[PDB]
Amino acid sequence: YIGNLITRQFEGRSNEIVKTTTKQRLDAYYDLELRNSVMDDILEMMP
Amino acid sequence: HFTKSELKRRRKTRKGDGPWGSWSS
Amino acid sequence: EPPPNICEQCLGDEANIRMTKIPQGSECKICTLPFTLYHFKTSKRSNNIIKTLICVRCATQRNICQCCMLDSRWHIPIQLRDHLISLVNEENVMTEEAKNDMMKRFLSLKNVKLGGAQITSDPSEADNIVDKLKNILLRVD
Amino acid sequence: TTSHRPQLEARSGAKAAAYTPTGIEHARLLPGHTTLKYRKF
Amino acid sequence: LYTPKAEMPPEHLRKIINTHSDMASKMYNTDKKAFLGALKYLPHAILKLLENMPHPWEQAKEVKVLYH
Amino acid sequence: PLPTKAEIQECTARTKSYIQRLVNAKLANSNNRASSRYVTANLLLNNSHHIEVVSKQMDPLLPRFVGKKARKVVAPTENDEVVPVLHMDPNEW
Amino acid sequence: PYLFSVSEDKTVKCWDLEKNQIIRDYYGHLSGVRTVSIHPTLDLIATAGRDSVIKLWDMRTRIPVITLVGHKGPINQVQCTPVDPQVVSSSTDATVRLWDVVAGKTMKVLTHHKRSVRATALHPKEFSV
Amino acid sequence: PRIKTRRSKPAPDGFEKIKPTLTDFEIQLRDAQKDKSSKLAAKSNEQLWEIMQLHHQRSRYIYTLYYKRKAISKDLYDWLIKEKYADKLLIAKWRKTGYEKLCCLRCIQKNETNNGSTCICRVPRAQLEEEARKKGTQVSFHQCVHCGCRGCASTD
Amino acid sequence: VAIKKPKKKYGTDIDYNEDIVYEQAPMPGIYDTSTEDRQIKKKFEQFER
Amino acid sequence: SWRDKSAKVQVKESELPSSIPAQTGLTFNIWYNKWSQGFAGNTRFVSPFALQPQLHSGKTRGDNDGQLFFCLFFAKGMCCLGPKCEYLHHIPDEEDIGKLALRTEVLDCFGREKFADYREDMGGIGSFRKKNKTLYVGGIDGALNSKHLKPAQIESRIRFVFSRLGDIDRIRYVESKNCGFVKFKYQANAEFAKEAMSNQTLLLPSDKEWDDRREGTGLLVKWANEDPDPAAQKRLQEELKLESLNMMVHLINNN
Amino acid sequence: DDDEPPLSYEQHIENIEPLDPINLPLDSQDDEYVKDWLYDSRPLEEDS
Amino acid sequence: NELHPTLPTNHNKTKLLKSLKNTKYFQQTTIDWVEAGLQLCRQGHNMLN
Amino acid sequence: RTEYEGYLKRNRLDMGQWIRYAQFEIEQHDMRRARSIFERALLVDSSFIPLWIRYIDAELKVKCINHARNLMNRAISTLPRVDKLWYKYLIVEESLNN
Ligand SMILES: [Zn+2]
Ligand SMILES: [Zn+2]
Ligand SMILES: [Zn+2]
Ligand SMILES: [Zn+2]
Ligand SMILES: [Zn+2]
Ligand SMILES: [Zn+2]
Repeated sequence: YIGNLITRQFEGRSNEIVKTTTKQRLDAYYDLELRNSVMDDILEMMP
Repeated sequence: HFTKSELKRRRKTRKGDGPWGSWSS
Repeated sequence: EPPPNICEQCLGDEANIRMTKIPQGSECKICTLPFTLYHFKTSKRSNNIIKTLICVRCATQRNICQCCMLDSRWHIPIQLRDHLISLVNEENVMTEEAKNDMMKRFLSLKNVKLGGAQITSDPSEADNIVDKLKNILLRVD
Repeated sequence: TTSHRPQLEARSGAKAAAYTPTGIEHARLLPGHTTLKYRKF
Repeated sequence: LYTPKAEMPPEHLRKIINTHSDMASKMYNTDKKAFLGALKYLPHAILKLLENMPHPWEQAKEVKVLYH
Repeated sequence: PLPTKAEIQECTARTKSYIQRLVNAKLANSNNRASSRYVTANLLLNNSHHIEVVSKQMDPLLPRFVGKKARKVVAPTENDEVVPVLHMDPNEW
Repeated sequence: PYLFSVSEDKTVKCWDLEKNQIIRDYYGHLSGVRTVSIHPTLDLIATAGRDSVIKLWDMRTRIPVITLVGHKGPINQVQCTPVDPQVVSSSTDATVRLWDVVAGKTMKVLTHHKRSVRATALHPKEFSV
Repeated sequence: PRIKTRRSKPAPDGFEKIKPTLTDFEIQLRDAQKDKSSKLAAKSNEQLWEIMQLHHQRSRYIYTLYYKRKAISKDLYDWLIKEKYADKLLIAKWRKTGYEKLCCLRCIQKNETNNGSTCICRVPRAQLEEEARKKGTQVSFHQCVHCGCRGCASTD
Repeated sequence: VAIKKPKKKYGTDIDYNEDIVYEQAPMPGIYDTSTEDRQIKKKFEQFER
Repeated sequence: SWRDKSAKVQVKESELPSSIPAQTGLTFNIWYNKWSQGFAGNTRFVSPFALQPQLHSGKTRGDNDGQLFFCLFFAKGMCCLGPKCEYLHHIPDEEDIGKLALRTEVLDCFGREKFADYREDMGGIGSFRKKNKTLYVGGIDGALNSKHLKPAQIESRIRFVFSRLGDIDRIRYVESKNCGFVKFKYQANAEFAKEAMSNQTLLLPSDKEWDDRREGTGLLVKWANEDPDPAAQKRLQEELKLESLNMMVHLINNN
Repeated sequence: DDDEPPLSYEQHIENIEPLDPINLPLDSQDDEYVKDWLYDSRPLEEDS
Repeated sequence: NELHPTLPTNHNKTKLLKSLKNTKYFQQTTIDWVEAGLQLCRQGHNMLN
Repeated sequence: RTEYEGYLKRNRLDMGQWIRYAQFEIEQHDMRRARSIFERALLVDSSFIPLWIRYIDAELKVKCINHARNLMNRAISTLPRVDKLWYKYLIVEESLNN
């Protein structure tokens, strides 16, 4: 715990933090994946 | 190289006694 | 990571040199990015420590020593080298340097030669430029 | 209001590939199941 | 090549601790970082101190210490 | 033909060596002292100058990598060669 | 005796088939993971998805040792092979890329497809895809 | 020296003859250990050098009493050692050929130097002088960093 | 007197005039451009003067 | 000559100023060593110390150790080590300029690392991309404690205080801006003079306010920008051509 | 007190003679074999 | 505690104090326990402050 | 420039904005900046034919015929199946009686 706190003091905070799929993000992430799939199918069927 | 008597002499030129005796003059 | 570009004049005439290598030991003066720092002394008793002030990438781009930023072949500053090449090529070659931190970082990642580093890195052209510069030298109260 | 937007494209991992990382130690990355299992024959 | 760790006089450590009361001078910039670096090991030092606590039959207790 | 077993073994050994090297680097540079348990000096400069390269004995209380920090970096794109798009080939949409 | 599974929830998981339980989790993809391929001779797994990169993970430590960057869009399928190109990937950018994993660069970019290359399949008896 | 408690045996016969000198050493150490607000790093180091010198001098005094002058009994010497008046490991080095004048143990800890060498203060001054005059420079070594030793080779 | 530059909101906040930010120079081709580069340079200098 | 005597202690160790600056806030921050929770208009102060070349110069340990770099505190007139100093205690001269030649490209005469870019205020160590030999002398008003003085007298005072710090190329006082430009023969002397004159006072013992010398804020000595004067610009181009001619001979000799 | 800075050992503690510890009075005969060393910090450490 | 044992790993390597003692940055001495405790108080106070 | 860069940073896929920013640099007579904008846009989407055509036209309008040639050769090498690029190169060289 303290090693991480002091690391943030000298090195700063990481810029590549990946947020996980928690209960509060489930609907938003589900929507993103659904829309991406629908879009892929439509764009590939269109000329 | 130096002789033992030369070492005794030079050793006695150090300003102060022991390891902390200075060589600066 | 390629070996450091340190010149003979910085290393000195001593028979053998002990060089300390520190990974990520410093921020490059030119590009602000971290690099493997190398520091050494001309002799074990000398009073000064010579450090690589710039990374191998910036040094390679500029064809200069990491410890003194002088040209690795002519051993003169970048500004004078680029002017000397400008006088013979008339192309008016120059090493432009970035001002913004993001641009400094971006520029240091390009696999290119800046200014006169093109001529001086290839020994053929460097010689083929020393010959041409000889013709300039001879000529109310 | 335009702040509410659909995603035009997803953020690429190529951006993070160029970033200089930090030394944070994550709990989930601590040593565990350190030995691999192998099949017979 | 190996030789045991040298026993320093206790006044040497005592003087270091005394001279780090006020770290106003710039010369302490590296020591200040060392202080932050020691914080992650402070629980260990606390354990070592507490486990060596003097028992009721001991008036005083000399302990060997390792100091930065 | 499928690659020969000798060719597969060569590639396997070379790639395994490289991956182990990367894993070792990741574990060795970690701040977790326990990581060190899972990890499996001469340089020639200019004409003939011989350099003895040695690692510094770092102070365990100080940051191990003075230059290490979180930095955002936009990298340039290396347009070294053109990649052709070989695409060889009424109102319902 | 392992099963690897990937989901839109961005996770990559290793299940011990002797216990039917998850034993390892590989964290790192920015978005949904679409495909996984197990290396035929190395204790390594390749995974890719909407973040347009291929991650190669050391099975034991769960470290993404190599990230293959090149695709200009979501990756639909990845295939591991025993020799160079050890990774083959197809993408929405309509290209198939053969990779040199040690160098981390593409050995070859195949651009003949006009549309998203959704599916790939290695031939089991010959070195073709 | 360690504080007197029930663990401490009475000072053996002859302690009162040497005690005034040991008390003077104690007073000097008692003042050197104080916080003196030294602004410069160099002066700060020189103040630790005073402590190392005093510790050496007190041990050297007791060492001279027992091994050279035989002015004190073994019971008193053993008590002085037990009570930390004298450093037994340093005295142990003074008893060895070529270490009769060793400033401190830290200066011979080869494992702690960058090059695996001893401290430069162990080199006989004549060898430094010969090297310097051959090189064409003055002798740049003045005081070592661990203690302010200016040279402690047995010949010097 | 110079015109006030906007205050930086963060350490890496870019000043887009100080350099050609993220410059992507055109890929070299088989045809020589030296004589038209000189002309463009001269025209740019002329316009700015 | 300074080489005939040992350096003199400029300020005794006990007389040095405490490392805690003047209070400008409610709380002293023990990390940054600066006052916090407050604000001030101008934090500068007149230097209580001043270098005296003829009086303070002399040999130090640096001369025997073969030291290359000059003492920063000597330049500021506040070195407490005197003859025991590790750094040189004298005005830089041609012999030392010659020995510094390989390091002066990236280090100033004090051994401090140069930067790629000048500070936005042009202060500090200076850039390694420019062999800048010219100093800007601002803050003349405060350096004179706001004493009304004629332009020629200001120029004469600047010439006196700076000419004693090395060979001068030229000096210009711009009354239109109440600022001065001092160009030195060697860059190391401009660096040394910059540190020596920074925050100093232009008053003299023949002035009324001599006893009030430390009331305001001192001289602001910084690096000079590129001179826009076409007359100077042309001689700068002629110096560049001379330097290139003098370098082509070395290139043809080496190769 | 929260405002009182930690005492300097060498100036305020090192010179004061320590008080008696908790030592139950042992009997000369019933505790003959233990009396001389029971309350030592590391009893019998020097007895080979 | 009896039902759920946690066996120690045989890898005795890299113990903290022995690792630190191997560096030149740590030295050893003998002091009273109360002095060591007061030092730890002052040191921890400096670290947190 | 700060405005245009802000919009392109938040949404790099706005090819129209990329073209407008490049044209803005053309109006500043700074062809090096304009060229850089076009190049960066080609980095985002090299398939957008209007971007290629606009870049080639920008090059020809300032009489930089060799830059335009290098660019038209890149265009046909990148998208050889797009007839518009071949016809552009053909009509340019035919206008020059080549
Ligand atoms: Zn760099
Ligand atoms: Zn060099
Ligand atoms: Zn010694
Ligand atoms: Zn010593
Ligand atoms: Zn020594
Ligand atoms: Zn000095």
